[PDB]
Amino acid sequence: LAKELEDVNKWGLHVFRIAELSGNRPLTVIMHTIFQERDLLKTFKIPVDTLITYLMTLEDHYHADVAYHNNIHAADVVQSTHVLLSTPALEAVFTDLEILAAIFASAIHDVDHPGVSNQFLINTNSELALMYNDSSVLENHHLAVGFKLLQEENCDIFQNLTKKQRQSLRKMVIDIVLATDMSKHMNLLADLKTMVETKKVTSSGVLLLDNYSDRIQVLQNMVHCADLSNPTKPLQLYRQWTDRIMEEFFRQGDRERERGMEISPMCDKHNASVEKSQVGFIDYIVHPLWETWADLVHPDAQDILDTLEDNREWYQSTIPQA
Amino acid sequence: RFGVKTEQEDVLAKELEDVNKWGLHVFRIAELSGNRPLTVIMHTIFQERDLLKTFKIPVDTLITYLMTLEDHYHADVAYHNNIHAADVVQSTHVLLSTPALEAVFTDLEILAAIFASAIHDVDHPGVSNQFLINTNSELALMYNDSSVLENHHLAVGFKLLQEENCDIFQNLTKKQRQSLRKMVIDIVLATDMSKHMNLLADLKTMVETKKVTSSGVLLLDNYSDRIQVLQNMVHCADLSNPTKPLQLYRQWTDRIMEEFFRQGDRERERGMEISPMCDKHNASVEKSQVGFIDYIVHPLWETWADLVHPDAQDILDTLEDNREWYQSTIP
Ligand SMILES: COc1ccc(-c2ccn(CCC(=O)N3CCOCC3)n2)cc1OC1CCCC1
Ligand SMILES: COc1ccc(-c2ccn(CCC(=O)N3CCOCC3)n2)cc1OC1CCCC1
Ligand SMILES: [Mg+2]
Ligand SMILES: [Mg+2]
Ligand SMILES: [Mg+2]
Ligand SMILES: [Mg+2]
Ligand SMILES: [Mg+2]
Ligand SMILES: [Zn+2]
Ligand SMILES: [Zn+2]
Repeated sequence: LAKELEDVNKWGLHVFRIAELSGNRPLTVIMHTIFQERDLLKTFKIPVDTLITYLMTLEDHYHADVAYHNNIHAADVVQSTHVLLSTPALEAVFTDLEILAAIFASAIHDVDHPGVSNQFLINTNSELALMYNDSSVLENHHLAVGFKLLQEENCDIFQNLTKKQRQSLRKMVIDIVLATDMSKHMNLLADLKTMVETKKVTSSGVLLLDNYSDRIQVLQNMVHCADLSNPTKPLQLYRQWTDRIMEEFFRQGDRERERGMEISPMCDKHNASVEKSQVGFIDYIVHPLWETWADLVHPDAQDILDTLEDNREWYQSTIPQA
Repeated sequence: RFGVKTEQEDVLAKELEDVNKWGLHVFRIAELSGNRPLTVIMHTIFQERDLLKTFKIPVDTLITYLMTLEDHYHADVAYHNNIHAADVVQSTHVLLSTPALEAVFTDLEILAAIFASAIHDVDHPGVSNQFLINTNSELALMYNDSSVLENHHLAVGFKLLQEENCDIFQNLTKKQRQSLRKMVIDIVLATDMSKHMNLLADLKTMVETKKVTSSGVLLLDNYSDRIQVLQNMVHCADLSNPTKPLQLYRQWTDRIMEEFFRQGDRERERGMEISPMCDKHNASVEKSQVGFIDYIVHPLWETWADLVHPDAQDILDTLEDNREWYQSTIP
């Protein structure tokens, strides 16, 4: 396990092995490792036992019976964000508090996920959709639950931050997790594209982000990229993620069919095209986003983009075409 | 007769004759109805607009829902109570009938605006969003510091539909329920003052490019146009106190100050900074009302008056007279 954690600063860490080796505690192990690596416990005077207590409770609140949106996905997004934070184009740009916010946001961003979509929750008149007025239903809930867990016994990892730091961190984390709602994707992308075209860099080629709006925008898209990073990973990892999302989707589709509902796109196990669906996912969502991130940090993300394009060509390879 | 049983009734009927008028004496209605102004006024309006027949709402279902809704406005909150809800409902009802908007809205849009008005402050605790945020309340935790109370009012207002014999929308189609739900959410979220400046700016833009028939009736083109007018309409109703007959306005001022001072007392007790205009020891009630009109209420109503010109001219005139009252009573 210690050997596998040597790759914690590398894209494509084998998170599934981490999960197996840690007794299904990938989120706790990876968060702890990253907090030590970034010296965050010292910087913010976080008691190690408080950190571990919070992380284990947090991890407990990801559902074991949800195939994709579980603690392994959370650990993956945390670790991917951790790698992106260290991209050369962003060297010394973000404060320790901003870094803490991005990583914490990643860790909680899907907590207590039920394995069905916002639209399903809206369409089925769920209590969650009633609570949140059909608006970013799950993302609001992830935030509420993630913060609420800080209240459990010896779980307040932010106990030694100043009031101002707490308030700032809370705002940033909320802004980041709400940006993981796919209903915001096109607007986020449109604005990121415009940021890229007017971007400013130092002599060494480091990005200049002069206000909160530009800074939080980059953190939002960073964690969104991490959330949408599966197709950019080594193929053996990507195939496992594809298996899991389809299992989750098909279970939702089964519930829709039981309820006499129209079956959502890609949720029908009898009429599904896995390869077609991943190529569409890459072409219409993942590549447009990642090519824009790559533009922002050029050339830092070229290897990531190369893998994505290779994986796209792979998934397309068994689909007959004119 | 009037859906609550009162003593008297004939006197209540005389007051309800003004349900179509600005400056209905809603405090009188509240007293005459045994503190059921929201139930009585909503009942009257639904009957007047024939909404029970249109949407096949059983009258007993309507009264049951209204009574339940009214019960969830706090009796010990001086301003944000069932009288305020009744007032905003009745004010929206008048604004909907303004000549410039004749035949513009569907019955479902009318139902949405009235329903939104009725629930728009339900279960209000008598403290602000910012107070709830500053004190780390469960509500602010639930709603991530964003439109905290307004999200709550919606959730409660909708949830009460699920109580026994309370679903006034049971005979709407699936599509109608979905449309009404979206409109009601859009309207109540627009009552968040954090959205006021943007909302007014966009209303100004709409006024600059407004289209009218030769009889000065507004032409709205799409959902965006219609919901924008409905959002500003209910926001105007929410902010209509200073445009009312002075005796009504004077009572609303007394009540909001009572509520604000109570929040300031909670702040002082916890050693927090006391919020603007919430410090009973250092208040200028009259000066604050003039400020309120100059910076919030007049800019809004002047723009609404433009939109429906000349429908709201008298409302505007009353506002200016009332500003002068509070000006004239600054110590
Ligand atoms: C490996 O496969 C995927 C991995 C991740 C996603 C995916 C889509 C959107 N996100 C972002 C988070 C989100 O908001 N979601 C989660 C999915 O459901 C909708 C709300 N993530 C999709 C994947 O593929 C789907 C299965 C058929 C092709 C599409
Ligand atoms: C008659 O007096 C008032 C009547 C209504 C308001 C008022 C302000 C904003 N709204 C819109 C609803 C809202 O969002 N609120 C409610 C008040 O607290 C802020 C969140 N309503 C203010 C009044 O005066 C205050 C006392 C000092 C001057 C201001
Ligand atoms: Mg999510
Ligand atoms: Mg492309
Ligand atoms: Mg190289
Ligand atoms: Mg309100
Ligand atoms: Mg138009
Ligand atoms: Zn996710
Ligand atoms: Zn109100």
